[PDB]
Amino acid sequence: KIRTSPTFRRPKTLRLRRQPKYPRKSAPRRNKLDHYAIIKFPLTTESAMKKIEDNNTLVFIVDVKANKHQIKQAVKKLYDIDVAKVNTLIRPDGEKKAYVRLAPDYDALDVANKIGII
Amino acid sequence: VVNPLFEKRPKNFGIGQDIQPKRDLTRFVKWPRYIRLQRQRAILYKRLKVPPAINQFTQVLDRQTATQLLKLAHKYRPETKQEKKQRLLARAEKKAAKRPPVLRAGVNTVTTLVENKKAQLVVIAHDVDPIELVVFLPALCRKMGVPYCILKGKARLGRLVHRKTCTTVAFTQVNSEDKGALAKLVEAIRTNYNDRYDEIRRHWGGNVLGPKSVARIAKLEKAKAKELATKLG
Amino acid sequence: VRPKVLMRLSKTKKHVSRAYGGSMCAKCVRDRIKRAFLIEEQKIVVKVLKAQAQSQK
Amino acid sequence: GRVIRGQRKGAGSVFRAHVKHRKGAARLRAVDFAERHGYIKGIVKDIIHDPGRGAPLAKVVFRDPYRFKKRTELFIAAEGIHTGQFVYCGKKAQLNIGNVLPVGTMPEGTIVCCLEEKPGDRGKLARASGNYATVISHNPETKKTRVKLPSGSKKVISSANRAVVGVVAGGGRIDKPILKAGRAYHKYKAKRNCWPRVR
Amino acid sequence: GAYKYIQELWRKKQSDVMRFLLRVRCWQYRQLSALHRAPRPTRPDKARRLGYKAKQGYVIYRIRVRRG
RNA sequence: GAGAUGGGCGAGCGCCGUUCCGAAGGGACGGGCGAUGGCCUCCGUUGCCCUCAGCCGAUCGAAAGGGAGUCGGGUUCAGA
RNA sequence: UGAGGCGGGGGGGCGAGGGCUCUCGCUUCUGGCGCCAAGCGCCCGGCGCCGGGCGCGACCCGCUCCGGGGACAGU
Repeated sequence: KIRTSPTFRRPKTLRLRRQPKYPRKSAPRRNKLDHYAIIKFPLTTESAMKKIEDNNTLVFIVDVKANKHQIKQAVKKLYDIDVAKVNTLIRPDGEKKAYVRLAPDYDALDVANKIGII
Repeated sequence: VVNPLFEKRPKNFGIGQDIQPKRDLTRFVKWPRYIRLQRQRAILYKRLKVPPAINQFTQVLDRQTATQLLKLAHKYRPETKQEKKQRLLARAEKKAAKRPPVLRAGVNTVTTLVENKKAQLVVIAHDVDPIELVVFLPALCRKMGVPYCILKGKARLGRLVHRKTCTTVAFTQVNSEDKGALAKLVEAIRTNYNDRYDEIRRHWGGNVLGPKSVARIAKLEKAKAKELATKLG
Repeated sequence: VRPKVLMRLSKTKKHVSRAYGGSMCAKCVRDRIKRAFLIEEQKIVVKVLKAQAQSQK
Repeated sequence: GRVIRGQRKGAGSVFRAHVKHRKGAARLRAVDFAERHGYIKGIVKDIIHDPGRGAPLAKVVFRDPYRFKKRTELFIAAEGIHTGQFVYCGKKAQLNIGNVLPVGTMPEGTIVCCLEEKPGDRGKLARASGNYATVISHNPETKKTRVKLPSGSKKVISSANRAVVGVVAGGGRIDKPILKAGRAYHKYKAKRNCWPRVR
Repeated sequence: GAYKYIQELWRKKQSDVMRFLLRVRCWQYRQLSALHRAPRPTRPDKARRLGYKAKQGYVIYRIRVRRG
């Protein structure tokens, strides 16, 4: 052994893995953002109906803290219809509005009657 | 026989000719702060005039006799933690159906049996950090006529008694077969530590200049001795 | 083109087939070749003049 | 009852130096093995103009003697330097304009610039436009050396510390009068907020 | 025991031994940080006289104060 | 320009300072060894020993600076 | 300063007259290239073949990293 570098760097020491003797939390907190706390209600707007007839998209009032990914799979689970693209915004009053464009092999009207809105 | 493509290509390590190889640099390393301090505090023990009470631990016991000292003491180790409970089950049957001499560790127990002059040989360790814990001792074993010596290493001293370290170890009593085995150690030690006292009280360690300076005085001490050596002839 | 565009282009759009191509102009390459040969031969000419130095001294 | 102007200049934050476009620290090349024993060859890559500094700077490129890497220093251009010209640095370096070498090797009456005033401090003395220093006397013993300075005072400096031969470029900068306050406004704008001086 | 000696030894802070040992520590302590933990106490005599006992949980911090 | 750590100061809340009194890298390559996964093939995972490393100052700082890549037509009472 | 060749001691090379004192440890004509060992020696591991290690190359010895101050600045 000799010194080649004229400097002294600290050697790498064996840093173990965290192995606690007891979990700090006894219970894993359940996800409060499940599928039903993520879609509050659809829209019954004279514009949203125009959005349903023409563009084949549904309009929901989703929670303020949902990704487009999460909204896509939520609808995909609650109404069994595949989603082509989601567009979201935040209304001035505060709640987040979502335009769920359905897949073209699906119909927005006959699924709007599946959930009552017309 | 040999492939004539094998050609020796030297690298001319001149000034600015080729790049220097990875030569050893263990002399110019910017050491950490704790190592840098760890050494230049040892230079201070070879620079400043060390007073005789602290210098007297640089002089130590020689090796070949120290192997006898520990081996003699290796039977006089006190009973371990494991032998202690085994020495309390023997008493546990003698009710249900003398202690030999041992070593003495710890300064606060050794001095209490040096003032009573019970020891035969008090061994110390040269490398105790707050040296104040010892420095009185060699001047006091000499006073009350107890043969002392200085062994290099409180660690190997703290190996007899199973601890991390120990400062002093005393021989209160011994067995009869090792009685004369001790006597040959006492005389060889007393003739170097106890009777050699007045020389030790006036031995100031240190006052040494560095090898980069004693070579600098000498280069002017040989040059000055070059002039007056051919002036008369 | 702008620097990040260079990911899009292929290799041959970004360099020219020559030693030091795409980095050095050809004129300062033949100059570099002419140099790096003449300096070495000047080393060999002096290496046999130094060989004819201590043959005497 | 008020803190005068010359008192406010030490606090800074308005009188601080404007160093946004300054190129760098115009220094020498640090002391090492080659500089002490031999000489080291360097190319003058190009010559540049440092804002605020009346002298021009020079980008000298050396080949590092320990790692496969080219090192670049910013020198203070001695007058007469041109790009591509080789600069040699060290004790064994030859004596010709634009070359650093310790003063103890240079002879008497040599005209040097970018002089060091402590061995291994990368030049501090006589580094303004057109200012040189003369090495008057030597002293082999004690390694000392008398050097007159651009103010006229002679300083006894060690002989190990080095300097680059020649006068600093940009000399004669002060002959041309400033004609208008605009020119003087533009000069001090590149250096620091000091210029319009109320009596 | 020995603690009485070290006690009476530390009262001789102008003797050659102590004036050596104090000028070394004062150099050694000065080359450190202003607050760092000493492993074992510099004065085991004064320590126990102030309530220190060698047992797990007793800690000692050596610190320097800019005098004046 | 702002601002932590180290350090320094400070009765103190805290301040100074920004590379300067610092063991300041948790990475890459190659090699060796045991181990798993899918046709444990071959690759990937993983440890340890060995190997090389300049990094240079945490971080913040622009809806006019730097910054890859969308345009054309149609549509609304109000958005493109 | 990326704390990179410090002080010694041995070594060869250039001289006046085989030791000692001395110079030297290899680079100046040019806007080129330069790293991650060549080579030699001593061992070992895999069916003549394929894969490894230590050392010389790159001298040895040391106590402040080299320099400049310094019991004075300074506090």
